[PDB]
Amino acid sequence: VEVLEVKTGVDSITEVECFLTPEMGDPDEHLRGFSKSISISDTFESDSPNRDMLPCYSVARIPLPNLNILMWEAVTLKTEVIGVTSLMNVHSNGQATHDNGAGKPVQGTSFHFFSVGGEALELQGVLFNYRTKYPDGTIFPKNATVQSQVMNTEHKAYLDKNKAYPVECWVPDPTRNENTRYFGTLTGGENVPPVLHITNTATTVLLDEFGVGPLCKGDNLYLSAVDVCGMFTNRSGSQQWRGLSRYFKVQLRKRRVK
Amino acid sequence: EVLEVKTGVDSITEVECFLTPEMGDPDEHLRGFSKSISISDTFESDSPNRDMLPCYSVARIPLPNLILMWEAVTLKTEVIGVTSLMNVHSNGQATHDNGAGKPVQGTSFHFFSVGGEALELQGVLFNYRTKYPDGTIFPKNATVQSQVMNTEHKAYLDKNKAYPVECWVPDPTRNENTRYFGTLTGGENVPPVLHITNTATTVLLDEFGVGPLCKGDNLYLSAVDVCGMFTNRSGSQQWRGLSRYFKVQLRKRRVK
Amino acid sequence: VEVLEVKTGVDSITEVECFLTPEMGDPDEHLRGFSKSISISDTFESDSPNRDMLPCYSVARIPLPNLILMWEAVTLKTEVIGVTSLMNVHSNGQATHDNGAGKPVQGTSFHFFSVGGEALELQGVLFNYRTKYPDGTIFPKNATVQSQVMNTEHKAYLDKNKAYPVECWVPDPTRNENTRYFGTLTGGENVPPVLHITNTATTVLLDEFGVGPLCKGDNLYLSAVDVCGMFTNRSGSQQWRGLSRYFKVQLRKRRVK
Amino acid sequence: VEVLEVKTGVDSITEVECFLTPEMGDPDEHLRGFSKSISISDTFESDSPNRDMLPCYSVARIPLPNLNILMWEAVTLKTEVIGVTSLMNVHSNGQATHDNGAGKPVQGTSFHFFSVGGEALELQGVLFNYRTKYPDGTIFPKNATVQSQVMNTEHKAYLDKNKAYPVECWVPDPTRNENTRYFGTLTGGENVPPVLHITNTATTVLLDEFGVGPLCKGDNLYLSAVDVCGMFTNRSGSQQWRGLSRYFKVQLRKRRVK
Amino acid sequence: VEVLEVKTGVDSITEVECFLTPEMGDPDEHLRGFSKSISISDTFESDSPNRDMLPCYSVARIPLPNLNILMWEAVTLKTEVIGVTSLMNVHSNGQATHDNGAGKPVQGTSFHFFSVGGEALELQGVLFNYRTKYPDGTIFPKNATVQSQVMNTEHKAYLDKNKAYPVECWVPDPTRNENTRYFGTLTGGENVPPVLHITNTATTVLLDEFGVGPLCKGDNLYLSAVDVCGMFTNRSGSQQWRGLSRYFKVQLRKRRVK
Ligand SMILES: CC(=O)N[C@H]1[C@H]([C@H](O)[C@H](O)CO)O[C@@](O)(C(=O)O)C[C@@H]1O
Ligand SMILES: CC(=O)N[C@H]1[C@H]([C@H](O)[C@H](O)CO)O[C@@](O)(C(=O)O)C[C@@H]1O
Ligand SMILES: CC(=O)N[C@H]1[C@H]([C@H](O)[C@H](O)CO)O[C@@](O)(C(=O)O)C[C@@H]1O
Ligand SMILES: [K+]
Ligand SMILES: [K+]
Ligand SMILES: [K+]
Repeated sequence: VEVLEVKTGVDSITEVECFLTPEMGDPDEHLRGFSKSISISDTFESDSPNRDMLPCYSVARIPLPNLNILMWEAVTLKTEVIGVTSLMNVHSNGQATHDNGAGKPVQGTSFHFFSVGGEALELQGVLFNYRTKYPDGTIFPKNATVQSQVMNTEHKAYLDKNKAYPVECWVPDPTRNENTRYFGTLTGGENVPPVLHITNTATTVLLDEFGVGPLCKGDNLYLSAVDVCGMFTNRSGSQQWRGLSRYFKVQLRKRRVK
Repeated sequence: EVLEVKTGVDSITEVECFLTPEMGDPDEHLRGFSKSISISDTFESDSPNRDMLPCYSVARIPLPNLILMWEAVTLKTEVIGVTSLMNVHSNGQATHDNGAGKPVQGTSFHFFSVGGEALELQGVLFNYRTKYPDGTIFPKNATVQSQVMNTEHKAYLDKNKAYPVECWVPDPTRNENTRYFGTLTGGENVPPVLHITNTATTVLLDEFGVGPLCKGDNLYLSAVDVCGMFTNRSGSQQWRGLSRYFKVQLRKRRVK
Repeated sequence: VEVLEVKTGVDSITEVECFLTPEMGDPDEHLRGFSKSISISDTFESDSPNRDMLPCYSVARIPLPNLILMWEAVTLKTEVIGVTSLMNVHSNGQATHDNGAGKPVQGTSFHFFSVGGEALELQGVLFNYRTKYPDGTIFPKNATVQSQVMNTEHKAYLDKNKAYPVECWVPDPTRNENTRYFGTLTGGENVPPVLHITNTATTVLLDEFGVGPLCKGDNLYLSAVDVCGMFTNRSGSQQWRGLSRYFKVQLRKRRVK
Repeated sequence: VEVLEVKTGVDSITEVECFLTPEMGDPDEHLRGFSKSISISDTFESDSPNRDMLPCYSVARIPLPNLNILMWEAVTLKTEVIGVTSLMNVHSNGQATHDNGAGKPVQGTSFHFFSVGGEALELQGVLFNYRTKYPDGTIFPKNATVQSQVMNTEHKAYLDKNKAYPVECWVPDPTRNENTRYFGTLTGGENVPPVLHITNTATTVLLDEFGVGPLCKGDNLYLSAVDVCGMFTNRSGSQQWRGLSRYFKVQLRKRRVK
Repeated sequence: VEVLEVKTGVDSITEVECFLTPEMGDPDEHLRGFSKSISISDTFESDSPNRDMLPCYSVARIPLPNLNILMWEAVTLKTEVIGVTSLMNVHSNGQATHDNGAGKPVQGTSFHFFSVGGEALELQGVLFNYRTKYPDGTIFPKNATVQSQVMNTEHKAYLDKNKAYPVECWVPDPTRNENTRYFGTLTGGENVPPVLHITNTATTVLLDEFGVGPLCKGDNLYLSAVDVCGMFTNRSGSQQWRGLSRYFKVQLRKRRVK
């Protein structure tokens, strides 16, 4: 792909705007945005998480206006987590911080992640415990060995399906993703406070050091996200992951390629 | 069609004010506080009383009567009364035997916006089965999808003491004519960190050099400043809020 | 006043250097820099703190060389003096755990300073409007429930030492055009003090038009609060601990009409 | 070396891309990336850690295209920790946060370190306790004295072997390392949260204040890392170090020297 | 003195490189870098710390090449705490974090300080408790009064001797020190985590707003430091300060003065 000039004229720019909903596991008809309560295996080899207990990566493939060689080039992103204030509900059968106190808020381990590319996000598998038995309906690292706990280059995938790729098994592959820009933060620890900023005044530029943004193959834009905000603690002490949706607004321009 | 800025004597004005918090005000002595928080016995029976729910604050400020429109260019803002949180002697729960009272701390939301029309809101519910109380304006026809995103839940922040903080956020798909800024810091032991200074200015211009344009010569200011919770001797906890200062500089802009 | 040109020449600059001591309550002859130990009221309505339990704003009015020309404050260097004293964890403190060192000063802090050409202007805000503030302090009068969020009756000048309780008053953002102020409240009973010292950091006091505070009557006003946190005694009782603040201000002569 | 001009043209640049795996101790065939459970000596004089309980520095010597005077000059680095999301496995034989709660995540003391150089990283030994008996198979400060607890200039070494130099005994020698760029952060304390950021948009420039990067002696590039993320607590309360792999991508150019 | 031009030519620059060891109290022949265990007086009045329980400021006076009017002007500083990874020894007579856990790492109150000057650092005394009895062998504020607890201007000194000036009763005097640059941070609290960064890529410029660095009177450079990293808790629960050495590299140039 030899990248040539940007087209100008009213015809030459478009914008994509949407929200990606979280895929936390949704253990029943009332619990969209939550996982199943977390249970702990008695040994590493008996770790066998249920599908509804595992947060997964969210992905949307967004069709763009048909171009054909011109390709749509992603230039800027505005993004934010939607519903941050819902975490102020400390009255809905939570565990009291102390006698007569309010409910404990969502807190603990979080992962906030987003990416914009001209093709599916490329993944590398890394396992906390290579003996974990991942459940039917998920897509997970296969032929796992003990080396999979640090780096096994067999574990390559594309984030090409929703509700499928568990967050804990997969990360962006830094050896690939030439045509994607990704950003993520893991903040670990059972008592970590969510710190969630919102504003409509912040923009991320998606251009690389050569002035080129992701180029959308087949006129498809790929957006991916994870927003595990922490865990909700019920009155009983049981804990569930809670996630939130992520807003994306991407500005694209037409670029000629050879 | 946004054209040139007017210059000269007549061409600039300034709005200054304070927005008071709306934390619930459970009796005649408790302005700035919510009712003590109670916890539902089950998830599906969540039913908070009105005076236990902090709400968004809003003020519509009339501007000098003027096509010209007032354009909001700069903002200075801060929380007013930060030091009041040093009152650790007013029947609080002692940190330990013979200790001082626990200060206000825990989950906070600090938010402000400036716009030329009402802030546009999107509803998101922690629990879609929460029964919100009479006197509040809340997401209607809630479904389980309301827990992550239900696009039916659209509203305007057009009334005080009405829109609960926990149900609503700025709608990022709208608000083209508003600039908003907010931070949620969650967790029961989070410390308030509150900065004051008269030397900091936020510029409200967009990337094209245009600020919010004030329709009908009105400026919209919105805020939430839930600072955390106060813990009483008994262990019961109430939200505590503070007022927010706004100073906005505006200039006359021609529009076609 | 029209602000005209800065005067130049050897004669045209001056410098003020001083320290402001903290006013934490000083409950006896050995406890300068500390408050009285904190007591908690039995009911919310009966809150009635003693004067020696209430830290106050510090202020100094500094006379400048006699001079229309006015002295214009241009820069500030400032820092908290005696930060290392907080390493004394061996003086009648409460042990962190069995056999452990004493708990250091920690918890709620307020660090504040201002430089102006007239007294700092204050606005009152009350945690609890039914608090009975003690004789010898200057506090918001005619308090109502609105005073818990905003009652514009409560206006004052920081014009006296050992008088204006920190917990009652903040800088009035609707005034103070001729002062620059800066403060941080860090609340919570376990927050760690984080105190930086250096002689290499300068704050510029000029506004967006390039004009600094202009000293009316050739007086410079400096104000400070440095409540570093609470010291916990062996018994568990807790006292506020404050420290002094250094100020160095550079000033220049400015013509006005 | 007198440093002269940079060569230009198609042939004048090369890139190195790889991952360094962590060397945390690997106490059995299922625990790659973990140390042995930590045990505590009764006294300073009886401190005698086993080899599998001691994380070590990772190092790779990467041969570069043969040049001969020209040398490869390292100019930029992209790096990130691989597998950050694996730390969201809070269901695999971990100690519950509280009754009925999720497993505690990896947390506590961490050391994140990386270096890029034109020769081996130079190390200086500093011991917490000079009377520690370091185990067979490790390379550790020899002839330790009480002065070794603060600075004993005898303890000089090169990071020239994997699985050998314990992290707790050695630091980069600030008095040397003119031909290396190193960066590290120790965050100590039993409850500190991991905060791990990932993105493919961040580059570190390796040039010094004269515009000169590490110069690769004998056409070898040396990459070194430690990423001790914290400790994993199992259900019994025992704690093990957990580490992760680090990705490196280094761009190099040819430089003439005299 | 009037500061005139900088000298140029290869003769005109010099460099000082050294390390300053910590002086934490060194309670016996095996505990270099540690204080004595910390004990607590029953009253303010009875506060009487042992010499070996009191960390002190470190100082080195470094002779420079003889000049004579020319003076050496200090222009840049690179500095680093040496041995940060030693704090990963959590297996040496430490108190377990919980049953079967690892040892508690060094944590709690820290003071990290350094200065570079052309004369001795000027100190001002401030006492936590003016009735504290400072021990024989230390140099402390004399004629203390209750005003010494906030500011007593009688308490002036020069940092002109090692193992002498206790950290807790002296600070840099901001009313003096025109010919020194100093930097320090106190982080207080019993559980605060050490956060220690190391790199050889960071330089501090020592020039003031007029482009003039410290001028070395009598061809002597003064380096001062404190690096109290926190406290080590042994198995009994007793606590000792732990310090580390600090590296300095200072670049100087010849300046003419009148
Ligand atoms: C948000 C919610 O629904 N919480 C409820 C949970 C979850 O439904 C399940 O744990 C999901 O797996 O179930 C409980 O029996 C429990 O574990 O204490 C009651 C609790 O009120
Ligand atoms: C600030 C305040 O008023 N605190 C009081 C509260 C609140 O009035 C209610 O909780 C409001 O809902 O009532 C108490 O009975 C309580 O809960 O312990 C006594 C306490 O002193
Ligand atoms: C630093 C100090 O002086 N501590 C003493 C305090 C204070 O003098 C008062 O609390 C001031 O109000 O008084 C005690 O009775 C206490 O409260 O435990 C004894 C303690 O030794
Ligand atoms: K690649
Ligand atoms: K839009
Ligand atoms: K060197």
